Amino acid sequence: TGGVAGAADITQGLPRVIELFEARRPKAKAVISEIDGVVRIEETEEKLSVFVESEGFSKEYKLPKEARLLVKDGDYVEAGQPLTRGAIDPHQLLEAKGPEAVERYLVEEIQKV
Amino acid sequence: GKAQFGGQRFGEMEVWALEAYGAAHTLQEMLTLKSDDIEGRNAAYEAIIKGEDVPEPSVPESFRVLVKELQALALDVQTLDEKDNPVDIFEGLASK
Amino acid sequence: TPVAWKPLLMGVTKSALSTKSWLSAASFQNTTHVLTEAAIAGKKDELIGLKENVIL
Amino acid sequence: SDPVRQYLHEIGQVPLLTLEEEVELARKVEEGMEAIKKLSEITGLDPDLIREVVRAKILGSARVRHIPGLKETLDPKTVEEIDQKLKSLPKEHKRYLHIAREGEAARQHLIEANLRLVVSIAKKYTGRGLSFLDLIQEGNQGLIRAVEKFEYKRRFKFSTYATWWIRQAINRAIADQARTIRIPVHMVETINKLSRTARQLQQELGREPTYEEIAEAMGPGWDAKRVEETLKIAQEPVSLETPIGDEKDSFYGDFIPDEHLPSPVDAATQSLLSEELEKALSKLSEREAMVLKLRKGLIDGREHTLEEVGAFFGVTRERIRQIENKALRKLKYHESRTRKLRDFLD
DNA sequence: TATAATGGGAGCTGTCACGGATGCAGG
DNA sequence: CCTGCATCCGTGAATCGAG
Ligand SMILES: [Mg+2]
Ligand SMILES: [Mg+2]
Repeated sequence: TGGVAGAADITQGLPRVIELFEARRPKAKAVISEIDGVVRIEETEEKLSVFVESEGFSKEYKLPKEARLLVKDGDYVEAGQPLTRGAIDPHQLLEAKGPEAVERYLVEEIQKV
Repeated sequence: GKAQFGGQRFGEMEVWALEAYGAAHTLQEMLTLKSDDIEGRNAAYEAIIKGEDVPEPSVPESFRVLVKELQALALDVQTLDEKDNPVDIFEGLASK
Repeated sequence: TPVAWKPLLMGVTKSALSTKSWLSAASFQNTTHVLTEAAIAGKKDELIGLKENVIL
Repeated sequence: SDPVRQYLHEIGQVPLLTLEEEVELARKVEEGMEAIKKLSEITGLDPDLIREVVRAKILGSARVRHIPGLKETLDPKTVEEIDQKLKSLPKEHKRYLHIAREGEAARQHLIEANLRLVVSIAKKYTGRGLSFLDLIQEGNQGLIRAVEKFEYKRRFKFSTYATWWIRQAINRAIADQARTIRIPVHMVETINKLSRTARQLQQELGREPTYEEIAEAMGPGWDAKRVEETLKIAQEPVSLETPIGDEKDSFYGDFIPDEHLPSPVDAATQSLLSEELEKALSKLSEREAMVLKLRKGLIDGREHTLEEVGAFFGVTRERIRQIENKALRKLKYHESRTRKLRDFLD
């Protein structure tokens, strides 16, 4: 390159590759849903929380106020469907969606780099 | 090294290259006749200068070193057959 | 009664160290931990893979 | 955690003896030794055997082993037979058993008490090839020797007589265990004398001395040749794991070839020589070649005299020597014509 | 074989990021 | 008394050359 500023080289992407091959949990981790449900939101200045409510049970997800959201309020998401923008915990995905979704996620995410 | 009239190092990466190719007898050559096998390399050189084909490679000396170094750590390492009966790669020289 | 099992995902390093062939496991990494747990269990290497046969 | 500091803590528990206490212990020890002597005069048993029995009961059952110096094997059965044999003695006699026991106990307490002395002495001998703890333990051996060889009647403080044996044991240890190639103590004293000599000369001459200069200052019997020989002997081996380069990827022993095991060229040449020699011995008859094969030791690997070969083939020894002359001469004519074995002359 | 002597001595300090075991206070 | 988080120690850290 000559030392000019540009897009992310292999130096940036390689840690992601190793992060996926080693099945490690991301430092900045994306939060997914263990079960299916509908979205209900709660927002405050010093507190932000997103409720995933099903017909049989209800799960609360307390998030930092600065967190990004991939889901619209009142949507219908699958088990282990991305909510927070970021890398998915392969083991959270494993206990939720199963082996096939993990294999597909690993292969695709590694390929991306 | 050139100074010591030494051979070229066939690293584990070069081993991978042969493995990936699937060249088993070329790899077995490097691991035995062309390096670490004593009886095999003497019979090899003898075969080539006699015009005869190279002999079947014997068990490497460096593995025997591994075995005895592991025995020095008080760990028993035994080579076996399918009958789970001990096989002596030292050919009676290590047994009383 | 059948055994109830759960799929388990482990990194390439821990997977390569948890392989059934102790010759390959020891010749990879953490030789001490591998050799001890193998010597205790009286493990045998069936020489299934490439590494074990390369060593041999 | 730290072996040295831990041993120093184990030493600080035992208090230092008063003059009275020290004399008392040494007294009981000496009287204990006399008691073992007297018990040997009565019982009719070995003083060493008795001493080890008394030593066993004092130390307890925690230590039971066979003593090299003793003739019988030392086991709890034996020491109980002897202890009961000793306690089968009358009042004025059985008294000595109590004296011997008290003596050994005083001996244990005396050696235990003066371990601080060994530490403060062995601390000066460090860096001579033996570790600190190795020196201390060797000084402990000398301390044991000092205790058993001490006589309290001389009114000498025990530290005075102990120090000599302690230094003696330490110096003996350094002289014995240091060098990888073990060298006799007298020869080490010679080499070290050569060191102080060469250092004295280098200090006065403002340069490193010649072999002849040291030979002069050494006195009679010393020439330059003998000095050089002595120095050659004192040469210590170097580690094969010696680092080559500023990286850790290279070792010293990696550059050293093996001179013992035959190269493929050697083995091939040897096989070619045996084959060509058999090709040469087939230009003879089987009998006149067998005479040579038995003579030089190709077969069986033994060289025979003319009498044995004559005792085998059934002819006279002069016939055998005649056959061997004819065979060698035929092989000479075969060699002169074929020009095959010539290259193997090396 | 004998004045008396009695608890050592030098540390290496500018990597790092992982797994797993120990231990701590907290519900 | 048992879960969870902080923290400790031990283990890794490309290849071939020469040196
Ligand atoms: Mg002289
Ligand atoms: Mg960590």
